[PDB]
Amino acid sequence: MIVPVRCFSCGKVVGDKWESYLNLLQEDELDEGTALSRLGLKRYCCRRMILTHVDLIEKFLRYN
Amino acid sequence: PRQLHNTHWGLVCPAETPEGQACGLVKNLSLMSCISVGTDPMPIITFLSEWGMEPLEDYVPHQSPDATRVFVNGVWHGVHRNPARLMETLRTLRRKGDINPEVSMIRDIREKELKIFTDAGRVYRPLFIVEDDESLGHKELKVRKGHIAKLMATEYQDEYTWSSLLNEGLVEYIDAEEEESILIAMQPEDLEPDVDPAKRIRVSHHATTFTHCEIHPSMILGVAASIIPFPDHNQSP
Amino acid sequence: MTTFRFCRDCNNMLYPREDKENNRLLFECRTCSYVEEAGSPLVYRHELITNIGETAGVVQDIGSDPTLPRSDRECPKCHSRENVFFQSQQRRKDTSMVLFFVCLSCSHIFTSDQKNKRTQF
Amino acid sequence: DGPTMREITETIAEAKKKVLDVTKEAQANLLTAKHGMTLRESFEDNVVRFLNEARDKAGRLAEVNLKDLNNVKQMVMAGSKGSFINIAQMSACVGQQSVEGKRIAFGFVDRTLPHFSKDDYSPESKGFVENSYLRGLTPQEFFFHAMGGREGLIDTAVKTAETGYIQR
Amino acid sequence: FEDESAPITAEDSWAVISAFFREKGLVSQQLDSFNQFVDYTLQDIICEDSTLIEISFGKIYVTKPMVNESDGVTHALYPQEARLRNLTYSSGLFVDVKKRTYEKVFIGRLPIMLRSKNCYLSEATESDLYKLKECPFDMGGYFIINGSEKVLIAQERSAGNIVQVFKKAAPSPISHVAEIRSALEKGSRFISTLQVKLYGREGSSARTIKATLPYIKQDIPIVIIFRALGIIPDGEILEHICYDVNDWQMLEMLKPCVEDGFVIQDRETALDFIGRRGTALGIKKEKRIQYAKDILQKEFLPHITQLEGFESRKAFFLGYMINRLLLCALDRKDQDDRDHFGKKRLDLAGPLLAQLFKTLFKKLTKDIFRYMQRTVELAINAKTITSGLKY
Amino acid sequence: DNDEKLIIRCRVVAEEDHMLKKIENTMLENITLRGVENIERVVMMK
Amino acid sequence: LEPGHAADQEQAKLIRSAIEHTTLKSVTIASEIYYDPDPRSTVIPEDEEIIQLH
Ligand SMILES: [Zn+2]
Ligand SMILES: [Zn+2]
Ligand SMILES: [Zn+2]
Repeated sequence: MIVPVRCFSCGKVVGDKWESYLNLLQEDELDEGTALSRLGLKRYCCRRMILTHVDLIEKFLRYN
Repeated sequence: PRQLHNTHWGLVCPAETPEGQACGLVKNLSLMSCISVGTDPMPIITFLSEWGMEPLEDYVPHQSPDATRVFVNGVWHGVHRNPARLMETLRTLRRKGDINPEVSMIRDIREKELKIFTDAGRVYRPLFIVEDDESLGHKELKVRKGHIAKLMATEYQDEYTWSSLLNEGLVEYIDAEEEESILIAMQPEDLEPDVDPAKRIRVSHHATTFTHCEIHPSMILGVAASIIPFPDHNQSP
Repeated sequence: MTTFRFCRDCNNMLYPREDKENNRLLFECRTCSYVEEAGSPLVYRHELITNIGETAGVVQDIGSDPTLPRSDRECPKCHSRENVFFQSQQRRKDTSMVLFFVCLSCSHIFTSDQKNKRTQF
Repeated sequence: DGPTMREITETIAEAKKKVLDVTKEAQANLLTAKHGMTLRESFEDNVVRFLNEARDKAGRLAEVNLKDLNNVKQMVMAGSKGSFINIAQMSACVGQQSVEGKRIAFGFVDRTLPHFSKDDYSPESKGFVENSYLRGLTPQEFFFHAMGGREGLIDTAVKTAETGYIQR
Repeated sequence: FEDESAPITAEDSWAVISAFFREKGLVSQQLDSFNQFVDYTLQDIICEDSTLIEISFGKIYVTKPMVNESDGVTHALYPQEARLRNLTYSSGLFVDVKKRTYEKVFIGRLPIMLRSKNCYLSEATESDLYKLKECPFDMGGYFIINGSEKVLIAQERSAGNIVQVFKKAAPSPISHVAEIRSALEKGSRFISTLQVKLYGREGSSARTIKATLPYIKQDIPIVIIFRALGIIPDGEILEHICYDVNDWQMLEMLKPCVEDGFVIQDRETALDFIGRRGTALGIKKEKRIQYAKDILQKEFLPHITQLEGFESRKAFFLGYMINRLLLCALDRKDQDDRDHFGKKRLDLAGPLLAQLFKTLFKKLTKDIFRYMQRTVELAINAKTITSGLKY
Repeated sequence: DNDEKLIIRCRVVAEEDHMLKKIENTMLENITLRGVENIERVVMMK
Repeated sequence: LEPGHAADQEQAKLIRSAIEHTTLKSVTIASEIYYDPDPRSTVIPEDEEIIQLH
């Protein structure tokens, strides 16, 4: 719905990286995997966390 | 009625059916099937006798034995002596829109029949149309790269559309019945005339007469099976 | 190979009759008082093993049928190598899987049947 | 192994040639039936022997080539799960598909799908699947395996219900 | 600059397929069929039985969607609210009636399919969808009836109007039959079955053929049917059946047919033999004769014409069917595949609801002629249609 | 049996081509030549 | 097959043919009805020989 706070599998906080992940892509033009490695998310478990989140809240907040 | 039959190719999914008693009888339309809504036959009829159709009251089989019987929704309305003329025009006319695209026409060349259908409930799909020529040597698909880009410019502006594709004679809709009078290429490269030991074997184009090509084989599936990854690497059940 | 006759005046079918005195075959009608003599003495035939219909469909336009396979066989007539080919169109369980080829310049029909007993088709 | 798959691929190639000569042979009318069995039946019985004898040789091929440490093999070895046919289909070739005891039949007129020409009795036209699951199937193949598949899924509900009533 | 003429490649298929789905989306089958209902089938349902015994209905409008209230009354209804109040996302029907002498106007509620042209949400934009509390992703093609969302499942049936031949198994005395289910887009949907039977198994004694017409309680030799239509001489009869004079095979097949019908040599007679098989002893000949004429003009192959001059067309089609049967008997063609999907039709929303709303507009128009057979002298039950739909 | 063609020729012993063509069907179907009723194919196997 | 005679391919042929049901029909290529009025000679070239044996 919203970034999850930690990697399901390792504990790494990952909830504090979504803003940035998305600024890394749209503002500084990185491909999704150099981006993720910039955030330090270098095991595949945390990668998948960022890489597959879907921000559904964004669509929830359009309702009044 | 429960079995998958060759003729459901591309119109219903070969995989999605519930288990048990419904097995087989409950189906789901392929991602790209549609179903006709019916359209009235009377211009077709009228066109036909503009083009030389002879009416049943004049027919004398003994004096025109070579003739092609012409049926429209299941009525014999008469006979014609050049169906190939007739048929090249009919198709032209449906590939520019003047006969509606969801109409079906078949000629059966050895049966000496030409059957057209304009009723609802027929299920259909689109295919590419493949034409000789060109000029450029072989049989080629009528869409080409420029058509695609007009497609994708439109996509990115979010005007060329689906329908532009039907109007221009590049794609046409085919129902099971007319599928029997065609020959379709599975990938556009079967038209052009050392392998990767890991790739699958495919057995070539032993074909110079395609009239069409599939848009994508992965459209034979339905909604659900379109979510399985690599279902071409799985046992069918 | 019977060939079938009708009344000149009515168009109804004719039936055989023996001319009892002169020992000959007549066709008469059952409606008119028409009669005529018979063309042959064959009045009926029953083929248990039949070929009529092996070559059903060979039509002027056979070659524009895109379904048909094509081969580079040559004809006995044209020395042409543009054929279309099919199997027997009878539709028997008891058919052979021989090929009938259709020369697309001269329209001659020819088989791959090595034991060819057939003149015509 | 790359060598094994080249031997599988030939194994398969050889069977398709044997069917091709049987073909031509029938197509010249030099094939004989034997006694009450039709010509065509005779032909089918022969190409399906050929194609399955392929399938099999191709699989024994795979099975041999794989090592003791092959975990699928270790399961079959022990008994715990998997058989030959499994190795075979996964790794070497899935095989002839069939619906009521026969090759895929001509549901369209004189053909199994409109991507073929008419009168085609070859392997590929009526349902042999050359590929393995690793390699994946083609579209045509795909559809004839599902025809096949389907036949089981019905045959297994009818089985299960016929079976429960007898039992009671 | 890349050639515009260039041939495409496998990647380029997805563009075409995206284009297909931007235009059509995923449930057009649903939408296109409702929309044609709304726009065309409706109205056509009113101008078949428009007049009675005078009164004739004209044009239809269909409202946007709305509700009959509890108190404070009649109101635009959005799909969000119909769901939550257990309402029925419906609009109403209005004809144009005519009194004319010989011895607007509400008529009901039609459940409307979501995203059809008549539902608010087809025109809406994204924003508009959110305001309305409709998820932008919802796709439509279902109705709301009493608050529950309800989908029609396509139904598969055989097509009509198609000739099928069939061999028949071993202890049967017929060996093949050929069969058509004749029927209409305009008239009604009145479904006559013609069957054409070949009597006796493979070498019985005179194998004949005979045809089962409706209300006729014996099977009729086919040559008698051709004379009742007007084709009298063996010669012309066989010609509409065997279109090749050197098929001695087929014609030899037609001989016992000709002996079967040799007793009847002109069309009056033919009428009459059929007429008698349809009437009781007593009925007079000219009434017999016209029975037979009416069966044949109106209930024998009706997909061909149901009106007066149309005999050479039915004779030929009967002939063709017999040609079909014989070709199967003679083992030149296979029995028909009853599993050819091309021969099936699948019925959706449109036509399912036209089975229905024609069936009930024909109660509703017969309730009008009882405002009228019992008037010794704008008074219409509306609901019948509203609640036959929703029910 | 030498004869190169096998031919059977039949006559009856006044309205005479009906009896012929029923006669013909008895011929062809209800005459057992060799064999035992009901046994349609037989195959050897080793 | 009978105890001596069970691995003669040719004695099991015979046995198959004594059993397998056989009608005129399985052996008959065509039938025909001709008007051939004079039972001592014939309209049929080919059966001159046949006739000529009586
Ligand atoms: Zn992690
Ligand atoms: Zn006469
Ligand atoms: Zn030639």
